[PDB]
Amino acid sequence: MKVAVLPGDGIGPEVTEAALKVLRALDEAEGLGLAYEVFPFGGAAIDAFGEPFPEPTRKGVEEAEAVLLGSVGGPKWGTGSVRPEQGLLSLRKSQDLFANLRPAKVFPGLERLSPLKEEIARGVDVLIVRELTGGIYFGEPRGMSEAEAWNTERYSKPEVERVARVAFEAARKRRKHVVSVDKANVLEVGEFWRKTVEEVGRGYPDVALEHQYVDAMAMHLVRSPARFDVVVTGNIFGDILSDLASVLPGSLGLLPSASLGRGTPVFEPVHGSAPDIAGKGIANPTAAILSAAMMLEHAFGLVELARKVEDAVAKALLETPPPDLGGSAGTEAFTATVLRHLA
Amino acid sequence: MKVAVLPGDGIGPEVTEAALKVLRALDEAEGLGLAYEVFPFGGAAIDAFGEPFPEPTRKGVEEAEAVLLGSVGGPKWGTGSVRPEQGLLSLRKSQDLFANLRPAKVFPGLERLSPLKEEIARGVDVLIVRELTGGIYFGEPRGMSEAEAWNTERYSKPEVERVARVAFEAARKRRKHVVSVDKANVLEVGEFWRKTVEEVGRGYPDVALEHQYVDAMAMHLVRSPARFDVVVTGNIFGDILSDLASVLPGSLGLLPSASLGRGTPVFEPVHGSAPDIAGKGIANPTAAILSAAMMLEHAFGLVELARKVEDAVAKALLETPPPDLGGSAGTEAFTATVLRHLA
Repeated sequence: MKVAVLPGDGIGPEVTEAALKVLRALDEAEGLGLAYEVFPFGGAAIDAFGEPFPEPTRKGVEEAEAVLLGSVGGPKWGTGSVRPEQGLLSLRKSQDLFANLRPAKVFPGLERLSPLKEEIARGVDVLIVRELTGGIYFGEPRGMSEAEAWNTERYSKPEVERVARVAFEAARKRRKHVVSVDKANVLEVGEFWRKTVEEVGRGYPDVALEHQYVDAMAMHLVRSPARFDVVVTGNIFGDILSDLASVLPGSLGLLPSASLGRGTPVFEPVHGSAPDIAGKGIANPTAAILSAAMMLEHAFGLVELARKVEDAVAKALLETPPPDLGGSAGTEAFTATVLRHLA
Repeated sequence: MKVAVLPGDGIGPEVTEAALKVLRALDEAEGLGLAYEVFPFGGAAIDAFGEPFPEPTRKGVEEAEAVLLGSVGGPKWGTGSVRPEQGLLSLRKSQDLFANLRPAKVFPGLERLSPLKEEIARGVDVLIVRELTGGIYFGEPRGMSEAEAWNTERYSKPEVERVARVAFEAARKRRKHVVSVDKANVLEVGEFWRKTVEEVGRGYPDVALEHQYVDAMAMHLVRSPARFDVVVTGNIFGDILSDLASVLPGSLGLLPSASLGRGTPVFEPVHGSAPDIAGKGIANPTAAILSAAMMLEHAFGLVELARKVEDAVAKALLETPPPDLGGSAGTEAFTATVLRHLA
């Protein structure tokens, strides 16, 4: 289990270490053969090397089986050419990560934080898989003039095929149900997407496949989000649907995410670097611990342990809620109870 | 007040008449000079004339100042070339209706029907204005092959200008706040849309204008929908955002809609024809009465009376809820109390 750790800026070092404390505990208990090394990334890298993704780090992520990312960014680098964020872009490109996984889960007992009535928020555990490299965001031709502007939603068979496969594989480890979202009833691209996913699906007889229009899906995620498992769609649709789903739990700080592709996969919390809270303790490590769980599941296929970590933090959230959840548990405090439920 | 009434199929004649009872009551009380004529439309027209939008009806809507539409469709015409729905298409095209208005309002006391927690559902009263004729749905070039498929999101200055103006005019009659939604941070079309609406806005100093990304807007409509008034966006974004907003009240049957443009405006309930309920009474006329209110407001500028009708049905909903709201008030019963609060 060769893991490249990139703590990053602000609260990154603190939350990342909390994840490591959980990973080390599991390693003792199960002998996972964990081997990790921490590398400079983000603003810290700019300040120490001049660039956000220095040579030693690039080589380090390339030699690893997975990447545990902290957080990047800060007002100190809101000026200049070299921005901490280009580091994310370079990391993603260097490994050809083409799929973005964003889970939205309403942990039992925490239905009160959801914008939805508790009856409907209960049981939500959906995973949005978004195509990251193609679509209208990168399509040609594109342009603008005084009189008009245009952008192209384009997709080739291979692009749809690969993202679809990660959705199916992801589904096998969950509740084996996938819903591909398109706009097949009006757009050629939609029809193309649908028929391609229907074809790819033939090789996964153990997983159920359903199709939905993006407009209907927007309604479903608000009326009955609990009925879904894995959702796969294009770049722009995945962007919109990911954000919509992200508000379901009622606290962005609890969200982890992952980017899968041809190279080393990346796991990272969704929240920002929160530099004014750095070093005080208090930072909520939930998202980073949940990213570690995502790593165990997607990078190593250790689904059972990932679920073990998940239940652990679920209990911890009710038991010693972090400040951001109206509680007073500090970073170490919260992690301690997670560890206690991991025994 | 020359109104063309097109009752349509199923429950259309019943709900439409209920709206007429409200309009006639106001006419007596305020002397609006109401003059309406009913024409054949939809399946009834196919059965009586062979087409859903017969000559006498086309001439009738052309001579009128507004159209009150009932409902169209039914299993009897799910076969054949001539479908009741092409009638909607022809109507819309004949009058060059380029903007679709879809309100989502959570009537006080009915927060319990919303999928959202009552604290957040309370006070929702948003109007989505969607561009209907352009965008990716009709953009060129478009196509599909064995290897790829493409569709173009294209917009010319005039298209953005007209839809934007209806949003501003609509806003003046409400809370004078407009939020234009785009994808300006990634797409040329988004940037073009934004700069065009910012320019058009200069001629409406009395209305506040704000801009939002579609992905952020999806979150806002679920986390804090009560903070919006008028929302204007492109075809596809408006489609998605209209449906998302439509689930906010928790009952599609209460929703009215309107299509504005160069010709005679169309007002119609969002719900279907519900043919198995036809003639029994029981049909909820709320959406049709609210369409009549939309007519008063948008076609005749009688904002004060529209609000008067709105408050009337709001009270009626709490007082004698229709069956679809767990009550037992039939069509005539519900209308009677609406009329009583209109005095």
